[PDB]
Amino acid sequence: HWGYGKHNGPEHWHKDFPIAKGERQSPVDIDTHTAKYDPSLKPLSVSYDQATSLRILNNGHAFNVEFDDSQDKAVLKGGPLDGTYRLIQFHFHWGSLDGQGSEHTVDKKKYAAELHLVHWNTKYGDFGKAVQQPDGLAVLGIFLKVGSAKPGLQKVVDVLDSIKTKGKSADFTNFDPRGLLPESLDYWTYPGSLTTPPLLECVTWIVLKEPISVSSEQVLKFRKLNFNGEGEPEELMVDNWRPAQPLKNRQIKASFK
Ligand SMILES: NS(=O)(=O)c1ccc(-c2cnc(C(=O)N3CCOCC3)o2)s1
Ligand SMILES: [Zn+2]
Repeated sequence: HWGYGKHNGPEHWHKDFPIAKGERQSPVDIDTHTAKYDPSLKPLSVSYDQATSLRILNNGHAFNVEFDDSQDKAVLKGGPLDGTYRLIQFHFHWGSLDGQGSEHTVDKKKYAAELHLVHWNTKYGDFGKAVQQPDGLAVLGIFLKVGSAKPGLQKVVDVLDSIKTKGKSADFTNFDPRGLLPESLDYWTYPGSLTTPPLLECVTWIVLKEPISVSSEQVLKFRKLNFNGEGEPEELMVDNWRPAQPLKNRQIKASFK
């Protein structure tokens, strides 16, 4: 019953999920002047060359491109992380308009969308166990702005017709997530949470400073998705983002001077 409407949206989540008001909630505003460069942060290691995508799913909140995470095939390492985190899925959050849509903000600036590459700590055996741990997940966040098209996003865009409504899925093999990365891997990092219910406080957030550009046509196709199931009243899947939450007792660290 939670969602993003006037009656079930982020302001309501705390009633079913009291951790919504917790001590390490995401997303947050990234105050670029207050984030501290941390020279002890390792370079980030993104190893996606062996990635195996399987499926794309409209889950009624966003769409997930899911990966085979039954072996170490696509991993995130280094940066603030100890150990090996395996890619399980990626998805996006986006707006009804180019001026909003991202979950994280940068000096209060909202981007048109935000990509989340979700990884789980292999020390915990599977995703389900990992989300119960303070260091269970690493989500790589990448901002999208509207400008030139992102060629590597287009295979995703073109399959969206086939998963228009909640619960629809489609085969989605041989998609290469390296096509969605910016040039630079400079990042901010802080400890936080899933940004949707159950809002578990299990994520090390790694948010890239460099946005990717997508075209107006690409983002328009995101906005044609539906929150509803087939044969239900059409509600466009837009504004599926949670706003910035209080930073509280946390420091955001920068990987770069
Ligand atoms: N916006 S976010 O913070 O990146 C995020 C919010 C919720 C996520 C979630 C929950 N379950 C999964 C998942 O991929 N699985 C694993 C178990 O639940 C169903 C499928 O992802 S990922
Ligand atoms: Zn997300």
